[PDB]
Amino acid sequence: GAMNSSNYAELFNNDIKLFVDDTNVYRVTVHKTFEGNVATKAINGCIFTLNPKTGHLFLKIIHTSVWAGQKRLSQLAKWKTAEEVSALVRSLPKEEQPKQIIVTRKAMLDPLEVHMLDFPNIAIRPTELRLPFSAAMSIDKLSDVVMKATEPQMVLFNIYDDWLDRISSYTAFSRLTLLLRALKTNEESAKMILLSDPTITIKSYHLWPSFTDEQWITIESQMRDLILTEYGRKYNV
Amino acid sequence: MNTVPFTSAPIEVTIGIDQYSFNVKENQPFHGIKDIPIGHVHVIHFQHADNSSMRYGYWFDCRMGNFYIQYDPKDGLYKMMEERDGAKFENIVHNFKERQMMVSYPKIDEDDTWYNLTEFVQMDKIRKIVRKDENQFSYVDSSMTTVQENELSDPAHSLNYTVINFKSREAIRPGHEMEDFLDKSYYLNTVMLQGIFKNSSNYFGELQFAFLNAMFFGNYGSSLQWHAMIELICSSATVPKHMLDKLDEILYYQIKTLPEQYSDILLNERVWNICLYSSFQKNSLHNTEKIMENKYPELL
Ligand SMILES: Cc1ccc(OC[C@H](O)CN)c(C)c1
Repeated sequence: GAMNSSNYAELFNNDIKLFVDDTNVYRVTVHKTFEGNVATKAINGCIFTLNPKTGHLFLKIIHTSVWAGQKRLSQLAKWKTAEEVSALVRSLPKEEQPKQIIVTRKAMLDPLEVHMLDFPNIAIRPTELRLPFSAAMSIDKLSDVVMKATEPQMVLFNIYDDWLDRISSYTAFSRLTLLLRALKTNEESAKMILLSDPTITIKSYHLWPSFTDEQWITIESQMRDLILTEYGRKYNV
Repeated sequence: MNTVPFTSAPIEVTIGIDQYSFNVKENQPFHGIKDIPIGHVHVIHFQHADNSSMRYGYWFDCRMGNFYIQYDPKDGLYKMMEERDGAKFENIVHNFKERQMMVSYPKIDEDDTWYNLTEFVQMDKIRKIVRKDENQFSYVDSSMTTVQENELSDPAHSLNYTVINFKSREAIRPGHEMEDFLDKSYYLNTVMLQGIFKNSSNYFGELQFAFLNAMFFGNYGSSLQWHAMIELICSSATVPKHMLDKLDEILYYQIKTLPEQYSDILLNERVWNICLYSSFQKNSLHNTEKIMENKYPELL
């Protein structure tokens, strides 16, 4: 069924699974026409496909050329996402194919189900959780590679960096979702927190700074404070 | 004008014949229905007074045999049987009419309701959906499940309707995923009409038969099947123009005939609101849309 708080540890068991987020597939800049109407111009997007156990990220970059001459782009975006996910599964060796795919928005269920008819033993699941994956484009290196792309392109990342050398997947996912929830609620401040100390750097082969265990505690605390605050500033509490 | 005689009526029962019903008392002197119109299939059906559980009945065509009803006190139901001896049958029927022990099929002149509900229903096709080849008539009841149902348990007592599944490979061409899911014309016109049913009349006949089994027996799998076949047409952008106009007529009479007090269970809100207000064919069902609004504006 649906993934929720009750069955949250299934994510870190040994059955391969992927989250699919489509929030950033179709992106625009609504603007004004010389005639005073409004027109959109698309920019490059991405599918966020993530193995929550291993941190492997399959970042499919959606180039603006995909949309040319197409109608009803918000609906196409969902079928284009489902086509790309099924192509990814097909490209993987059988022993690497997921046993479940969890979509972060329920409107992806039918598109993905239809594109995956050839894989009847892969379960397509919604979730009740409000995961903050839309904020993946606030990670500078991911945003950079999407915006520089001149053609369709798949880029592979580990979104946990080397954290799994020291912490479990469960803890790694919790750090990721906290970091992403903070960037989604107040990107400016979240980035100020992560980069304030010029002595903490991001390795060329990583996405996040090189924090000690103690420094990660301090960072996580600061991210929590920001999320509650903005919850205050947003709700006046 | 043909006749279905009854040996007797030992238990109290509501008897139905097409869209009509009447009550017979326990051991009332009752020996059948005469003046049944030739040229149509018919259905004669039963609901016991003592146990409204199980509506059941028999589809038949009087041109294919002499049929009569006889209660079975072992199996506990009114059974249809064929009489092979022609002069035995005429003589039995003739005696029962002389004694005026038979009720008359009240075919009011002006009325074409039955014709319009069974226009495309053939006995030959009924008997492929309901497999029991030693008989010329077909038994159906409330509880019989469909082939598609048994996939999701006795195959002999099943309803072999054509399986329709909008999220299946039969329905969805590789590389046309989105196209074929949002516009089902491929599945309707190529897979089903050209491939399986061969023509629209056979398609309409199964649609009509599914609805009648849903209405008369409360057969849930038949209602599923009726709705599926409507949705496949309403969700195809390309349908032959003659099929669209006929469909409006077909549905109109089904909605007209439905008991008002049964609409809560026999009509699927989603299918009808999609067909009437959102689908490709939302503008091609004027008569059906009019009667659904005068009569069931609540569901909508
Ligand atoms: C063959 C047949 C059809 C209808 C009949 O009367 C229906 C009447 O309204 C009582 N409900 C009878 C008695 C026979």
